[PDB]
Amino acid sequence: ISYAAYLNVAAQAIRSELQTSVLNRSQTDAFYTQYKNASEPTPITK
Amino acid sequence: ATLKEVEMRLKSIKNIEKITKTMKIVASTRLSKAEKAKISAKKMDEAEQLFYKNAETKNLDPKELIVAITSDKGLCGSIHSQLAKAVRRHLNDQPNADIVTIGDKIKMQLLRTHPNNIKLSINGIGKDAPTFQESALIADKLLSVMKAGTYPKISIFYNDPVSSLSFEPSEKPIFNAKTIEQSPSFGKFEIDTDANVPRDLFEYTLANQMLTAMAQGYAAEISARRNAMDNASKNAGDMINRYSILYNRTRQAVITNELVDIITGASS
Amino acid sequence: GEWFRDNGKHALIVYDDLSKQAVAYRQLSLLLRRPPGREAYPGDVFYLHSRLLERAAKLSEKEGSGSLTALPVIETQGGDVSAYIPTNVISITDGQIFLEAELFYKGIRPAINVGLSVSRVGSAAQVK
Repeated sequence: ISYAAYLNVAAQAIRSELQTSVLNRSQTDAFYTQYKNASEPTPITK
Repeated sequence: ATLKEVEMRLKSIKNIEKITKTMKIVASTRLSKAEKAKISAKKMDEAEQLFYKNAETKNLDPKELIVAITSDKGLCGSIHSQLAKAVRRHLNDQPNADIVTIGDKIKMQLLRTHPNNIKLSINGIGKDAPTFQESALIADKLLSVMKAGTYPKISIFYNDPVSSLSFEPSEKPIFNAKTIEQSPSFGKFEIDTDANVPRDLFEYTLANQMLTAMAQGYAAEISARRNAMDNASKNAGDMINRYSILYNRTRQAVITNELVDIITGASS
Repeated sequence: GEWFRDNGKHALIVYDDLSKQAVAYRQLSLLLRRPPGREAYPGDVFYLHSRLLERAAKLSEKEGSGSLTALPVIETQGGDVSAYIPTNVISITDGQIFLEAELFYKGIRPAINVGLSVSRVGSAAQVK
């Protein structure tokens, strides 16, 4: 858990009809993938 | 030469002419969000860096974390070209470093020049305008799986839109918990020595400075994609019309040659 | 090559170049004043290569299992298989090895195009 996470949660709460852009920042598609000497472990989502 | 090959070749270029022009509009109509999120980020950037200025924070006196900021989408120009060189060229001085790459089209040049340096890569991000949640999560992994807090120096590489027709590879520093409280003019600000403020300040400036870098990074890109595809639709013009003439030069020659055999075989 | 086929032996005949044979036959017909067909070629230009290639075959066991393998060679202009003569011979042979000039200079030799080349006989006459 990170401090940026302690803030992310709150930013999701303020999604509470006329919420235009606003919906583009509500979610995102992210896939991180480690790497080795290049080789790379299994790609998971955020 | 073929009756048809010059027609279906004219088709795979006639529709390529509109497609590059249809994405030029997408990039040109999306420049509005680009020129806004750019100013919003920068304004928060000033608000965020003013503390780092009045506190006179600077890197301590061989690890360093490098973050590459670009997209996975091509058709944008030399934005993935010049930025990757700026990184490589900065990497030459200090080979001792780990590189986290955001976007795959930046992972390209780095896999070639310095394949082992890449210890982490983010996939499928550069398509929309960046968001805090996106960056805050990238920093959360950067902090966890990479342990950025154990690094003496952080460097974010991004693209800065100097002009609306040209971009500019740039670099910004991120200072860790230890570098913040050990700042010369850090006592200048009253801070309770218990609520781990310096620690929370780094984990928070890690996400923001990324978004600020992304905002300008994906803004300089959209501004470069419009340019990249305005030259494309124009270049598709010297094709749709060039081969257009060649189609007719073939159509007239088809009707004549098709008619000669008839007249020749009618004389008997 | 038929003598070998007729006598339990195996002959392999290569026609090169066939495109030039038709060229010649067009000369005969046009000077004899026989009406021209497509591309000036005589009307029975398909029959010209049909009766020729069919002669190449594998006889039965009662006849001596003698065979005759034909490897016709045709020349195309501008890589246009859609031409008249090329199409004729194509519909005759039980196969086709199409050599492209682009693949030739690019390194692949022989410049066989896997996509356009096929052998209707297939594994039937291949090493197990």
